Amino acid sequence: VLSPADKTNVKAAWGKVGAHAGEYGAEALERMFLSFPTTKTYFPHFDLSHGSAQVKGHGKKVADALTNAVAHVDDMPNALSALSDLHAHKLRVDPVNFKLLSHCLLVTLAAHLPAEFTPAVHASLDKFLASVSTVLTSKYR
Amino acid sequence: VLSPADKTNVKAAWGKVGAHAGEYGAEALERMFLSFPTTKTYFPHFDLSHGSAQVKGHGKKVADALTNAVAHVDDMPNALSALSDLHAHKLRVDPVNFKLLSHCLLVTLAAHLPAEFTPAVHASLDKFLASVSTVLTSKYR
Amino acid sequence: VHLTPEEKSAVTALWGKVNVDEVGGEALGRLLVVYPWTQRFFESFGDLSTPDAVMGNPKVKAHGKKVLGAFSDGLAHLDNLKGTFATLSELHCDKLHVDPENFRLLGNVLVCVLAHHFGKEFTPPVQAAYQKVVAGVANALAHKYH
Amino acid sequence: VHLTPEEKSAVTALWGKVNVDEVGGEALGRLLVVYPWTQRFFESFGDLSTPDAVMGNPKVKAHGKKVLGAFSDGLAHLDNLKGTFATLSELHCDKLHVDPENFRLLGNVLVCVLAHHFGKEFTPPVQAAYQKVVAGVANALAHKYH
Ligand code: HEM
Ligand code: HEM
Ligand code: HEM
Ligand code: HEM
Repeated sequence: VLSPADKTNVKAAWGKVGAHAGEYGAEALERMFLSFPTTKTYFPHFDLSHGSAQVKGHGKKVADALTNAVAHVDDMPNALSALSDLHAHKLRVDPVNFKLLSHCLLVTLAAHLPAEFTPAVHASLDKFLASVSTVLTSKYR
Repeated sequence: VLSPADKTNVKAAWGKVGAHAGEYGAEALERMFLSFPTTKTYFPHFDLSHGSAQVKGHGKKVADALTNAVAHVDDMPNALSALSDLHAHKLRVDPVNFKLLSHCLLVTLAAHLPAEFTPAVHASLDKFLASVSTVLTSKYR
Repeated sequence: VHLTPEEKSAVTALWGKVNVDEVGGEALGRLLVVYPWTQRFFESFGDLSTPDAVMGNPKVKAHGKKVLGAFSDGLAHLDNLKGTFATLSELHCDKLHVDPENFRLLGNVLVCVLAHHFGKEFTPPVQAAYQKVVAGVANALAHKYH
Repeated sequence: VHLTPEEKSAVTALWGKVNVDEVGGEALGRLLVVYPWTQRFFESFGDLSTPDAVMGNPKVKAHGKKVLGAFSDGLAHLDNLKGTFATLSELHCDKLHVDPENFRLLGNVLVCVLAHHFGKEFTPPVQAAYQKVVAGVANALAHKYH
């Protein structure tokens, strides 16, 4: 479960992200695409190039969902319901991929937040991303 | 979540298993250790030969916990609380190991249930074992 | 795939009893029921709304038969899995866009069908040699992704 | 591993700026705090009561310097991770009883420590080469298990 200290470390860390959210999202998507090439099978007709306008667009939609989840840490399932229905019924992305994206978001945050990415903080963030991933696949079957 | 059909299909299957539960728990363990040998690192001072009395004794314990979980399918977290504390604070088995035992418990039942191991029943058992593995690791952090 | 001499013999013996057309429809049919997100690549197939609709759909059956006929060819070239599956690897990557996790899951669904189909003869030691086969076939199918 | 002429060069130039003793102390303590069940092998290390105590524990740092030197040592044999880690692979199975998943988690916590320690210099492409290295070292360490 996420605890009070988790929820505190997460809000403070995502809060520092702020308006760079969109930028961080696209880098996390690029770190993914490059370190784990099998994830590209889900974006067959995307322009996957460094600086692609399509990747920038999608990272912003991704960062924004995480913003809403942070702001509703106390009830992510209600918070992300249009989003879990869409992933379970249309997109249908395999569950192994959300671990790959989660890692890449932590690596992106570690590289941008020197002072805020302490040991206990890194630990709360890994726990919140796993929690977000479980909710997104909770209606799969 | 387990659907009304899932619940109905698991009890029907587990009831068919009936008194062979302990033996099937021992057979799944042996299927486990010969197929994915890294799992043996958790039983270093055990005699793991075929028919060993330590494997037989552990199969029984494992199978009793599942029967218990089958009787409280709508109340798993409570049902399995003492075992979730034991795995989380002492044994500390890596979570990737639980997919390996779950897969080997489905092969074991399919090998012994010609008529009851239907495609709808296979589906149900696979969701159920995954939920019992999520309760068991729920307190790891 | 290092299979022991004793493992190879066993894999081939079991394999001589498999009706590829019937086991292939069953394995792809169970993939679509047990992991329903896998139905994403079959929107033109019609009814896949229930276990019975997936199991009896003539398109599921016809597809299972071609998928397993190719897999059967791998079992005949166990020391060269990567070259026997290279064309199919380039096809699942560049043209059909299929995540290779899909092969590891069908592989594991296969193991369960063989256990079901054969009973007691699918012993702990035979399972382990099949597990070596399924992982090698899936590693070979993912080999040309990029 | 699988690295291109260009991946090899990105990795070696970054390693040249690493103080083996500090990063090793830093990555092992992060392992012990993000995935606490990993604490099962070091109950004689004293105080492991809070992230601050695990990180500060002198035995925590000793052990960390010890594992990071054997890893550091391995970067000189990128074309043969397997044979350079065999003896330690045998020792981690047979004498120490350590599940290999622990090597992969360590590998992946280390990538986080590299990103933290280096910042923007740990780019998308450099992360990519390091991902092949850590998965290459975990796989060689899991190699001799049986
Ligand atoms: C933390 C995890 C994730 C979050 C927050 C997330 C969020 C989103 C959002 C907000 C959308 C847009 C929906 C719309 O237009 O209405 C979306 C769509 C999509 N997602 Fe997810 N996603 C996650 C994980 C994944 C993963 C792991 C993959 C595959 C590796 C993925 C693949 C896709 C694709 C392909 C689309 C549609 C994109 C397009 O074709 O325009 N998602 N996701
Ligand atoms: C469905 C999953 C599982 C269930 C229901 C389960 C249940 C149990 C039970 C009932 C016990 C006995 C406690 C006692 O001594 O009274 C036990 C102990 C133990 N379990 Fe788990 N377990 C599961 C998964 C695993 C896995 C995947 C591993 C690691 C490969 C594991 C490793 C152990 C070990 C090492 C012990 C102590 C053995 C002994 O000294 O007898 N368990 N578990
Ligand atoms: C044992 C592993 C597999 C083997 C050997 C294999 C083989 C094949 C073959 C031989 C084709 C025919 C292509 C052509 O000429 O156009 C094919 C097509 C296809 N495969 Fe695979 N397959 C495997 C696993 C999978 C899985 C697990 C999925 C998805 C869940 C998948 C999805 C598809 C799709 C969507 C097509 C194109 C079908 C069509 O024409 O409607 N395959 N596969
Ligand atoms: C993946 C990179 C790793 C490398 C290269 C590595 C290497 C080593 C080396 C050189 C030793 C000393 C052997 C001797 O001369 O006796 C050692 C010991 C040990 N390692 Fe590893 N190790 C790694 C990861 C791990 C991890 C992740 C764990 C557990 C979480 C672990 C558990 C141990 C233990 C318990 C010892 C014995 C310590 C003692 O005697 O106090 N190792 N390892």
